[PDB]
Amino acid sequence: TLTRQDLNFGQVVADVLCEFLEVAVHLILYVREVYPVGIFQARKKYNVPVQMSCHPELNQYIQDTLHCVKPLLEKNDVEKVVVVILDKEHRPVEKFVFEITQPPLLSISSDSLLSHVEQLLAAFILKISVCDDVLDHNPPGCTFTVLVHTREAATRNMEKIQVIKDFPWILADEQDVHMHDPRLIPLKTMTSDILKMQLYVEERA
Amino acid sequence: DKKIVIMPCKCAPSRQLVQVWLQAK
Repeated sequence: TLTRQDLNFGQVVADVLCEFLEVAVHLILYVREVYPVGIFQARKKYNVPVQMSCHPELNQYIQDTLHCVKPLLEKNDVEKVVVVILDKEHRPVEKFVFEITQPPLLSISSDSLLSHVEQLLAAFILKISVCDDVLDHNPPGCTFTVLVHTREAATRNMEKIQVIKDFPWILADEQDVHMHDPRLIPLKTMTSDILKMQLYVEERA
Repeated sequence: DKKIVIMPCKCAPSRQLVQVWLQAK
């Protein structure tokens, strides 16, 4: 029987997902104009166009964040990775939700992620590249952050600050976690043998 | 039954920081 642990203990899927999330985050930041367009250069990934920042500290921040996400994926401790767009008052305006499920057993009847990784992931990238045509216009001056929704059961005897790979993370507060009954915009869903992933956007109502 | 949701304590570089870098060349 083929199991998730058979693919290098979850490291393959964690490495593929962090590669993907880096590119997807960059593209979100471009199309939503979180940063000036001049920092992004055109590249290819998954044989499709992508737009990637050349700003060193932005780049390193995104890599550092994903460095912390990688072990959480390897231990199967991630339900969602969310790119949260915050307005100038620091309130969430929009959320790009990457909903990730890694079952312990491979799904038999589903497409092979590893034989078809470019085509499968490209689909998500192409949707992001044109999403501005289905979303509302963000107010000026938005910023972003990244929320990781884990599988760990919460337990009220808990320290807000959690250090991962020497970077301090925090339990996310009401100011970010809460959107007032948002509108859900589906972008893309995939079910493959190893990985189920859904991308959708939450927009403030 | 709630799960732990976490975010970085530190912000990404601000838009203005990046604007200064770009304009500088």
